[PDB]
Order: sequence, then C-alpha cells, then structure tokens
Amino acid sequence: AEVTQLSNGIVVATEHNPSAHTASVGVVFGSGAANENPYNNGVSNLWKNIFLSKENSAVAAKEGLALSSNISRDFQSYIVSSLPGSTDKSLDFLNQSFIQQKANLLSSSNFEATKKSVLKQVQDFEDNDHPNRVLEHLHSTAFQNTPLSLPTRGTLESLENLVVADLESFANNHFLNSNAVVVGTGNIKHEDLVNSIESKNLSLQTGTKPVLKKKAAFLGSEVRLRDDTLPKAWISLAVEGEPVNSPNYFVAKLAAQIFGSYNAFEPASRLQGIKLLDNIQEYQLCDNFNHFSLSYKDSGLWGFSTATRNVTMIDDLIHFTLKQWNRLTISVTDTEVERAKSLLKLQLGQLYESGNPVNDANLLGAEVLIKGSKLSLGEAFKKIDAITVKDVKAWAGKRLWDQDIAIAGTGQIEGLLDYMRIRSDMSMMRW
Amino acid sequence: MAFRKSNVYLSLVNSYIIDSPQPSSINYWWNMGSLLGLCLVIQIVTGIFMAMHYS
Amino acid sequence: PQSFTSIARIGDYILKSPVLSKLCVPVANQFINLAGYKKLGLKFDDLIAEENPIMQTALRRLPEDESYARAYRIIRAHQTELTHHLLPRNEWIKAQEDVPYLLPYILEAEAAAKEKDELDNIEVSK
Amino acid sequence: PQSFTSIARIGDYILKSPVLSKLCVPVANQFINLAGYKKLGLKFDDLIAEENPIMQTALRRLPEDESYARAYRIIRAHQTELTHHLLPRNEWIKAQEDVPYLLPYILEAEAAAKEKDELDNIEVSK
Amino acid sequence: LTVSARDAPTKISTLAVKVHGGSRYATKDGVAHLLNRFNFQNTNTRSALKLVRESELLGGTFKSTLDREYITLKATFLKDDLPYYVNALADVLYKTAFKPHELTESVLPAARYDYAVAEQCPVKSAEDQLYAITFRKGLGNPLLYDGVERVSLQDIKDFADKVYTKENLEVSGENVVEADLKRFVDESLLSTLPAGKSLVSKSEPKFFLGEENRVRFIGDSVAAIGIPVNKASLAQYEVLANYLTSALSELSGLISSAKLDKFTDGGLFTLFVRDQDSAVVSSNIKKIVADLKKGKDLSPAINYTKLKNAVQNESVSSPIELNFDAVKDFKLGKFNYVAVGDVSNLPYLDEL
Amino acid sequence: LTVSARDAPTKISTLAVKVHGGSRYATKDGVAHLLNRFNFQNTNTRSALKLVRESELLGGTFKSTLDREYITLKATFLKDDLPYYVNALADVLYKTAFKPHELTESVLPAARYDYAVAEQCPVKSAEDQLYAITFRKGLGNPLLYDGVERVSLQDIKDFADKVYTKENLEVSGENVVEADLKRFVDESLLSTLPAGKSLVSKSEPKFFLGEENRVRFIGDSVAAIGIPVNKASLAQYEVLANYLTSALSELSGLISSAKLDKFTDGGLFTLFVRDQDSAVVSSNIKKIVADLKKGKDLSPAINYTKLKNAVQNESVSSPIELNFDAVKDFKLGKFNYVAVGDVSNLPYLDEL
Ligand code: HEM
Ligand SMILES: COc1c(O)c(C)c(C/C=C(\C)CC/C=C(\C)CC/C=C(\C)CC/C=C(\C)CC/C=C(\C)CCC=C(C)C)c(O)c1OC
Repeated sequence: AEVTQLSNGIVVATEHNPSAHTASVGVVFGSGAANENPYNNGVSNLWKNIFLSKENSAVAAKEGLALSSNISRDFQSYIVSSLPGSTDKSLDFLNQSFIQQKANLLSSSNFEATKKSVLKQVQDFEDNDHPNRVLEHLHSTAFQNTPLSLPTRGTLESLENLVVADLESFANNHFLNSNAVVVGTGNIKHEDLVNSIESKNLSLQTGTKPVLKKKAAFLGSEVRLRDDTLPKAWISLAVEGEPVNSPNYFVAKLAAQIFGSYNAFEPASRLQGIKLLDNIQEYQLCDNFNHFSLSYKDSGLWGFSTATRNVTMIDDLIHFTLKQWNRLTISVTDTEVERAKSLLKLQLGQLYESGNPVNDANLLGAEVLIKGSKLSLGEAFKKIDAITVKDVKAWAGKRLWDQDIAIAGTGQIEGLLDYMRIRSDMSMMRW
Repeated sequence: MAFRKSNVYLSLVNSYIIDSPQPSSINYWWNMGSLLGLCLVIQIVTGIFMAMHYS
Repeated sequence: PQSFTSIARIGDYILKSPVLSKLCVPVANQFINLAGYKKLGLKFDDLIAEENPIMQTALRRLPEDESYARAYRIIRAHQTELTHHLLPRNEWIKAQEDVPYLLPYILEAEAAAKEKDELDNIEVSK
Repeated sequence: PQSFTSIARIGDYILKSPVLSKLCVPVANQFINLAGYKKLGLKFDDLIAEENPIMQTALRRLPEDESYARAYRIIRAHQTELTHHLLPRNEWIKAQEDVPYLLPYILEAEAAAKEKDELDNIEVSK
Repeated sequence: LTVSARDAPTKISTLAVKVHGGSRYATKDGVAHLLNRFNFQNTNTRSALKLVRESELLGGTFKSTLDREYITLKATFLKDDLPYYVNALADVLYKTAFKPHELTESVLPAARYDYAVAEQCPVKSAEDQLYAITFRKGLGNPLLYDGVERVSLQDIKDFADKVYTKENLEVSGENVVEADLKRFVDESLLSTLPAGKSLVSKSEPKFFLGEENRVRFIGDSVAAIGIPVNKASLAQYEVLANYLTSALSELSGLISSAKLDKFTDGGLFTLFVRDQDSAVVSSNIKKIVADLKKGKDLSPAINYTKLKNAVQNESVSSPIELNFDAVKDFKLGKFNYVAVGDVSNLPYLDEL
Repeated sequence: LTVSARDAPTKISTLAVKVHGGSRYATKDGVAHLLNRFNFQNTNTRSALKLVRESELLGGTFKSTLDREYITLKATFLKDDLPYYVNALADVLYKTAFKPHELTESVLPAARYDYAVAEQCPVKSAEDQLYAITFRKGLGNPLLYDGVERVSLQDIKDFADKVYTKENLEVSGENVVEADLKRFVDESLLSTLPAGKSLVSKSEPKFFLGEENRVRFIGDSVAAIGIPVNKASLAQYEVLANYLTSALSELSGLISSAKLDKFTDGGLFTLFVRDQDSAVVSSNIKKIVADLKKGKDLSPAINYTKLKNAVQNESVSSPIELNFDAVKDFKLGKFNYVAVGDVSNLPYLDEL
C-alpha cells in the first residue's frame, strides 16, 4: 500500500498490484556499465546475454518462466517474470542461477556463442541505430575519461578481448549482496517473497563490498562522426545536468518538459504549445526532436536530441533551440511552466504507472538502492507543483546560461556549425 | 531561418563577414585585404575632413 | 490590414438594420460601379491584396477550377489594362457575379489565426 | 595547365634513358623531400589542383574508399598546417606510399578530351 | 455500446472507444487509414489546435490507433478529468469537421508517411499478402491507404457514418470508475450517435488454402505462410507461436517472426523468415516447413504460453481465456505462401 | 556462327548479330539488360564517341536490341561500307572495355530509364508476370534490370564471356551480298571469338498451368492470361490471336491486347484486357474466358493469319512457316492468370 522494505541480510523489497494478472521477481546490482573500466567494457551486457542464452531460457520455459534483463549506467538488473502463484518457481530459478550454478552457463560452447552474438549485437547498433549511437557518444565526450563515458553495451573492441575469466572478474567483485536488491512487482505480497527468501540458507562472499573509482566529471567538448552517405543528420547536445537526488531533479525535468519532443509528421505534434515550434516549422528545419534531463548518481545531462533531412539549414535548427533555452533564464512565461507541470505529470505517470511489472522492478531496484527507498507519485507531484517560475529562472541561470555544452552527431553534419558558435548561443547580448 | 540570413541587407553582411566558409588553414598573410579595406576607409574619412579646409 | 472578420462585423450589422441598409447600400451599390473594375472582368475578390499569409492560406484552399477562373480574369485584367481599354461591354462581370467566392476562406483563416494568437498567450489563474 | 599527358611524354623518356635516369632521378628524389609535403600526410596526387573539368572527371571516377582516403589526408593536412606544425614523424607518408593513385584517371580523362577536341574539328578531304 | 472500467488507486487514468472498422470493414482500400488519420482533427465546435492546446494544460493526450479490426480512439490523462476526454472522444465520433483542406494538408499527408515506413519493412509487406490471398476481400483488405483506389473525401465520410454507431463500438477504461464512465458516456454525444447495427462477424469467414503470391522488393528477403485457423484452433497456435519464439523449439533461431492473430471469428498464423541473404530464406524455410509436418508436441510450452498471454492482455476486452490446457501435438496440414525480396532466388510453394 | 544475306538493288544496306542471351539465358535478374545497354560502348581499341562520330560521316547507325531470346546487335548503313559495321559489331563482341565508370555513368543510368518507362505500362508489368509464374526460372526471367538482385560489373562481364560465342550467334543480312558477309565475317574478330557451345533449347521447357499472381499498381487496370503452347500448337494460336485482333471476332473490342510469342521450343499466348475503369476488366474478362471455352472455329481467319505473318516476318530468320492450313476449332483448356491495377476490384481466377 506504500511499498515494503525489509532486510535480513538480503534487502527484500516489493510493490503490490491487486489488479495485475502476473508478477515478477529479480535482483538489481547497484553497479552498472559505469563501474567497469576502459578495456573490460560491455562485460555487463555480456553477463546479460548469457543469462538469456537458449540454455538457461529453455530451462525456465518448461517451468513457465520468462526472464528480463537490462544494464544501465549506475545500475544493473536481473529479473524473472511468471504467473503470481508460481512465485517460488521464480525464487528457486533465481537461486540456481546466481549461487548454485556457475560454470553451467559459463561453458566454452555457451560463452563462445553468446560473445559471438553480443558482437553482432553491437555491430548493428553503431551501424544502423544512429539516434542512440549519437546519444551514446554524447556521454563519451561530455563525460570523457570518467565512469559514465563507457557505452552500456560496450565497445566492439573491449568486447572481443573478453573471455570468461573476465565475466567473473566483474561478477565476484560487484555481484554481491551489499550491492543488490531483490524486487517483487505485480501480483504478489511482501509476506509471500520475504518468507520464501528466509526459507533458503547459504551466503555468498559475506562482508564483501564492491569497489570504487574516481567520481565522474563533465567538460565541454565535441565528437563528430560525419557520414555524407546517410540520408539524414543526427545531433544530440547538452550541459552538465542534475543527478538523481539533486535539489533540482524535478525543476530540471520540468524545463525539459517545456520544449519537449517533436515529430513533424504526426499533425498532433505540429500543434503543441511549444514556443520553439513556431520557428522550426517554417521551412521544416527538422524531422523530429526531443529533450531530456538524464540523471545519474554523480552527474547529469540536460539537453536535447534531433534528426533532420534538412542539411543546409541545420545551423538555424541548433540556433532557434539554444536561444529558446535562454528564455528559461530571462523570460519564461509562467503559463508555459503550468503546461509543463501538467505534461510532466502525464509523462512521469506512464513511466511509473505502466501495467508491466518488469519496469516497476528496475525502477524500484535502482531507486531503493541509491536513496534507500522509492518515492511515491504523490510525493513527486507535491514537488513538481511547488515549482515557481523563479524555480526555472535560477536553475537555467546556473545550469544553462553561458555554460559548456557537449555535442555529438553523424550523417550529413557538415552544416552543423562549430563549437565557438554553438557554445556562444548559450547567452544573449545585454546592456 | 534567422533574420540576418533573411533580411535583404543583413544577408549580405552575414554572407561575407559572418557565415562565410573559410579554409581552416589560412594564416596571417590573408589578413591583408581586410587591412586593405581599413586603409581605404582611413583614406576616405581623413581626406574629406581635410578637404573642408583645403583650397 | 483592416480585418475581414472586422469588415464582417460592421457590414453585417448595416445589412441587418433595415434602417441603415436602406441608407447605405444605395451608395455602396453606386460605389462598386464607379470603381470601374467589373469592366476589366474583375470580380471584387480578385482585387484583394495577396502578399500576406492569410490570403496564401486562402488560395491554397480555394477549389482548383475556381483558381483557374481567378487566373484568367487576373490575366484578362492586366492584358486589357495594358491595352489602355475596357472590355467588350458584354464581357464585363455582371452584378450577380461579383460574389464573395474567396471571403469564406479569408474568414475561415482569419478565424483560425486569431484563435492561435489567443492560444499562444492564454494565461492562467490559480 | 602543363598537361599530364605531356608530363608523361617527358618523364617517361627520362625514366627510360639509363643515361638520363641516373642524372635526373637523384635530384627529383632530393626534390620530393625538400617539398615538405609527405610530412603533412600528403601524397603527391593530393596536391594536384582540382578546379578544372578533367580532375572532376577524375575524382568522380576515383574508387570510393580511395576518396575517403584522400579526404582524411587533405583534412589532416589543413588541420596540421593550421597548428603550424608537422606530423608525428611516423605518421608521414613513406616513400613507397607516394604512388600516382590518381594519374591514370587524369591521363584516362585527358586522353578522352584531346580525342573529342580532335573529333570536333576533324576536317575532310574529298 | 458496451462500457467497462477497471478502477485502481493510480495517478494516470486512461480510456478508449474501441470501434469495429479496421481493414476488414473498409469500404475501399484503406478508408479506415484515412479515417484513423482524421480523428482528433477539427470537430464542428472544437479546433484540433484547441483540442491539443487545452489537453496539455489539463495534462492528457489522445491517439487514434488502427488495425485489421479496430479504430481504437484511446485517450490518456490525469484521473480527475475523465469527462473531458470522455466527451472529447464522443465529440470526435459525432461531428469531426471533415473539411476539404484538412484532408489535403493533414490527412492525405499523414497517410502517405505511414505507408512510407511500410514500404521499408517487408515482413509487413507480406503480412498484407497473407490476408489478401487467404481470406480475400474480407480480412484480406489493404490495411493502410495506397492511392491505387481513389478514396475521395466523400468515401471517407460515408465510412464515418458507417462505423461510428452505438451497436458498433465498445467503450473501455482502466483506472476509471465504471459508474462515472456509464454516466458521462450517456450524457455525452456518444448516446446521441445514430445506433445503426453491428458489423461484427459471428459467422466464420470464407478462407483459402494453398494460395501463393510473390513480390519484387528491394530490401531484406522474407518468406511468409498463412493459416485460416478456427475459433477452436485458437489456443493451439498460441502455444505453437510461443514455442517457436522460445528457447524450447530448436528452430527459434531459424524463424525471424511467428505469431497468431485473434478475431472473434477467426485468426491467422503467419511465420516470417526474413534476412538480407536470399539464401538464408531458402535454407531456413526448406527446414521449417519440414520439422512441423514431422510433428511438434506443443505441450511443454503450456506453462509458457499462458504467461505470454496473461501479460499480452491488458485491454479489458480479450478472446477465449480458458482453452489452454487441452493442447498436445502439432502437424502442419495445408497452408498459403508469400515470398518477398529476391524472387528468382527464393523458394516456391511447389517445393514447400 | 550461321551467316545469311538477302541481296537487293537498294541504297541502304543493313546487318545484325542475332545472339542467344535474352532474359531466358540471364544469369541474374536482367544481366542481359546491363549488357544490351553496354554494347557500342568503348571497345579496347575504339572509343564509343569515335564509333558514333565516324559512323555518321560514313552515314550509318548501330542499335543493341533486347528481348526474351535475343540481344540483336543490328547495324544499318549505306551499302558500300559493309565491312566497317561488320568489323564494328565483331569488335564490340570481343573487346568492349567494360570499364567501372562506363557502368555508373552510362550503363546503370541508361538501364534505370528503360525500367522507368516500364513501370508506367501495366500490360508489360504483367507480361513479366505471365512468364515468371508459368515458365519460371527459365523464360520466366525478369526482362529488364531492377536492382532487386545486385548485378555487379563482374556479373555483367561473365555474361559477356558466356553469350558471346561462335556456337551461340547468328549473323543476318539484308541488301548484303552473302559472299561478302562470310568473308568479312571470317576476316573479322568474330571468328576469333571463343567458340564455346550453344544454349539454344531444343528440349521443350517445363511449364505450369493454373498459376496466378496479382499486382498493386497505380495506373490503368489490366488482367492477363498465359498459355504454355507447344512446338505444335504454334500455328493454332497464331490464327487465334489474329482473329481476336480482327473484325471477325466480335470480341476484338473487349480485348486490348492478344498475341503469341514464338521460340524454337515454345511460345506464350497472352491476352491483355486493359482499361482505367477497374470495372471494364471484370466486364470484359468474365466474357472473354467464356466465349473461347464455348468454342471458336478459328478457320475463317486462315486467309488473314498468313498475311499477318508474311508481313510480320522480315528477319531472314523465322519459325515454322508452313503449318497454317491444318487448323480448325479452338477450346480454352487450362490457363494462368495475372491481374494488375485495382486488385480489390478485379476478377480472381477462381471465378474465371
Ligand atoms: C585611396 C584613397 C587615397 C589615397 C591613396 C590618397 C593619397 C594622397 C596623398 C599621397 C596625398 C599627399 C599627402 C601629403 O604628402 O601631404 C593626399 C593629399 C590629400 N588628399 Fe588624399 N588620398 C586618398 C583619398 C582621399 C579622399 C577620399 C579625400 C577627400 C577629400 C582626400 C583628400 C586629400 C586632400 C584635401 C589632400 C591635401 C592635404 C594633404 O596633402 O594631406 N584624399 N592624398
Ligand atoms: C574570403 O575571405 C575573407 C573575406 O571575405 C573577408 C570579407 C574578410 C574580411 C575583409 C573585409 C571585411 C574587407 C572589406 C573591405 C571593405 C568593405 C572596403 C570597402 C570600403 C569602402 C567601400 C569605403 C566607403 C566609405 C565611406 C562611404 C565612408 C565615408 C563617410 C564619411 C567620410 C562620413 C564622414 C563625413 C562627415 C561630414 C561626418 C577576410 O578576412 C577574409 O579572410 C579570411
């Protein structure tokens, strides 16, 4: 009714839904693709993909289980999904996979069939998924020589250099209990799981903490992947944003909300009450964009992302947009702010209140790791609404106005201008 | 588009002094035409101002 | 740029009041004669200045064969005007023809605009 | 615009004569060193001025990955040139590399042109 | 004019207006597509700009969705505002302006783009090939528009008079309070909508078997089958597709796609093998058609299939739930075939 | 390496090099098209500019023609110059430069345009549909290129080595003196061409019957049939098509097109009913298929048919001349079907 949180060594967390047809259990390791290193990159995405190799996934397929997995930057998750009654059928199959079995998934016929498929995997991504590719490199340059930089799915380089002796090197350090959280989502009780958990003995590497690295940092920089053979142009730009559990966590998400997200095709999109939109549409400066305030444990990235078949006029594209961003400091309409608060809520909803347990897991697992607990929607909303204009005019005033940016891109970006232009559009001339 | 590009007058200004695409590699030798236009302006200002007292 | 939406307001009012209508329309009729323009095959909606967005929302919208019509008149206009002449008396647009063929769209679009203007500056009371 | 077809004539001759070749090539070698250009990652076919039709028949024709190659060097050139520096000694194009990658097409095209020139003014004896 | 709504203690309410006018009910080729893409346009009293403008301020968004069966006019909002989006959907159903210009500048355009992303995905290219050769003129209708049949604006309007009727819709609701829905549904223009009659097919559809058609395409190569399954054969091909798409069936890595559709009087079991190499289509279809005819005990995937259909369902309206436990073995009897991509180097049915 | 030449007292001599490498012999989809469109390009000693330039001065022109069977490298000139164009054609066959650039700037381009005028004529759209569903991989090959199968420049060259052989060509000639041809033919590079072997099919082709395929097209509507006739059935469908296209058959104004092709081991009898109205296709094909099955005494058109095949033939190489007089009645047994244009409003085979 307010989400449960109790620890007997294994911090056991759950979240009940009485109208759910199914449920899900799993673990979340409080160390992700940003706890790795330059040459072991993709180790966390390698771990995910053995966990779903036909072997272990045929086991749980007779049982009636489905497994879910994802790696982030600050965190890393291993979830299993099934019918709510077969709730022990989950917990046991989890127990087998992470304390019982070890080299049953770590075969020299398994691992050389997973790594020979996480290699094709990260060779369609950087090959044909430019919007994320661009998005990923954006981190690489903004957070260069620092934790967040390492692409979550790992470089094809440090991904052909890795054997099983390396899957473990990360496992036995960062796959602990004092870095994990067990989650219960969907259609199960707190007294169903934490019972079935204290039912099982053993302890893996107790007392052990996972290790640390130099805290992340940010620096104004570019990286440009020109490719004049690609029909469009993809660009992503940002400033040093705000972390998870930062005073302006919501203030910053409200700002993103204002300019928001465009799709020049859906007539619905064309009518949004966004000021910037007035400009961009005249000549069709782009095909779409969208904003964001990506928050991570140590640092953040407020900016936006755009694709465009309009090559001669990208220079305006970036211009109109970064000028709008100036208003946030000097001239944002209050009535804009309300449409923000309003729309944030709708978005922040379909995020948190989707009828899909697997999401409510990672969400829970990550948050109850970093701050300890989760924060309720009513808590969030109570904050969103407190937000004045002055909220947004002092946040932009430090974060946005005349601060270093972080551009990245690919496709026909000859037209995308230089760094002393772009960066300079962070401000406006004053008397 | 931006105004400086759109205006009948400022578009020239932009396209010859602001948005002009120069080779990335050119050195201080190329600063001569610039400094050439500057003399011509020094010639014409000071000349006129002097002519006011010349016979 | 006195607005059509605004000419509607005024000219509808005058048309309605049997008082006003009897006073005004004789003159107005006398006016749209002295103009000379129906003698250059011109309907009045032809004359409306176009170099502005509303009319370009209003001509993009104007039915095809209707625009071909406009066109011929507009060229017929110029042609004759340059011949420093008036058309064959029986080529003139006749009083029943001079119909506001365009005016809906102009109005249609004006409306649409004033709406968006409003909806861009719509404020909030808490 | 001294012709490549013409540089071929002269430079082939000199290359053939074991007399000439021994006299000239030492110098020529000494020359293509003093130029400085292989120290800006430049192959000599990079240097050839392009603003003329033949070279634009000769670059449209130049194999893809070959043009991507040219490109990187040409940008590497400018970049370095503007840094007012010379490349890391081991980034320099090495003496075996400076190969006439372009020269066939230039020649291929020159040929083609001189032919058409001729065939435009081909006269007739009866 | 059905009406449900499963409440819950949540922040985001939702909604819908599940109508029966997809491809199957399309008058001419893709007139649903022009009507799916005409929704939330201007009504006769509300402007689509104002409809969008106001919605954000209240914090909610609308979405017309098309498929073979539906034109689901769903909304999604914050809870306290349900009647707005309720009357909204209603107001769209009764009185959308259907102006000539709204077509040429917003409907036809938006329509053209959908088909654009279509013509660059061959799996879909063929999934319209299945239906149109198996079921034919019924559910074998072109899903999205393609100008081959000149659907005027009149033809878009008739289809709106047709499919927009009381006896032809089904209101849904999630995190909505059922009484609140029924009331506001009744006080809305919804109830004033000409009731007409249904078009829902209880009498099963005429089908075909062994039919084949091929397509000249520049892209990945894909080949596809089509099976006129029954109101009975429903749960069978459900435990089949979920086995073929799982780690049990050794040939899940020889089939790119496989799933069964569910109508209230039929379905369709299509398997797509797609790849760039025009080989891998001949190499993973000469085998797939075999291994199935040989016989597949679909039973070990009855613990799976249930889970993969109790998560799939989230629409308060579903088909035959309990039907699962009575499955066992499979054998591929007869079937239809569509080959897409490199035709001169892709299999024929006569060798399949 | 056959050689004929019918002299005459005329001013304009002609010529040809009738080769056996049309669609039917195409390695990949339309490699003849790339080779038909690579002829009279640059040889290794002659430039296509000079080839064209000199020709005009002598007063003569060249033309590479494609079809299902041939790649006829015909020329045409003033008489006194025969060896020039003779050695010309020869020089093209042996040593055409086949440069990378000649492709991208002259072959692929010219190829693209042919297909362009193709995609705007549905009768042809379907006449490739007939062949590719009836005969299949043999004569059912794509006539002109279409990028669906990446024919590299290598694949264009192999096909030149293949089809350009002594035992695979047939020199012709009109207003040429036969001895002059044979001599200059022998003194030409022609004789030096790697003889290889033939590809000409004496053994009749595997065919199909009752096969159907349909096409989504924006244009006029057209429906088309296909009949795997024999080396015997040749003269029958000849007196048929000439009757259907004449004032005798009452239904010549219900069929837009109808004719029989002639191979040295087969043919194909295609009837095209084409019109804008998707109706008139359903209205003039439900009847046409009937009136024929009913029975057609093709005999009154045996005085016609001869005339319409003694004027049609002007190539010194023809098929079975005397075969005409032994015809009588016709009856449509089995057949294949292609429908093009408005598919959701055009007939199916199951109703034909
Ligand atoms: C290209 C531009 C010009 C050049 C190169 C030029 C050159 C010269 C030179 C060499 C002298 C003699 C200077 C001296 O030794 O005293 C001179 C004088 C003079 N110039 Fe110019 N001139 C230019 C433009 C002008 C203009 C626009 C005026 C406008 C009135 C002007 C007005 C005068 C006057 C009044 C004198 C006599 C006073 C003096 O010699 O300083 N000049 N000019
Ligand atoms: C392609 O590369 C370029 C490049 O294009 C440019 C433009 C520059 C920059 C160079 C320039 C901007 C040079 C431009 C030169 C001129 C504009 C010279 C033109 C000067 C005139 C035409 C003089 C006219 C002057 C007047 C009318 C002033 C007279 C008025 C008077 C005297 C009023 C005073 C009188 C009273 C009574 C008060 C570069 O550096 C460059 O290198 C990378």
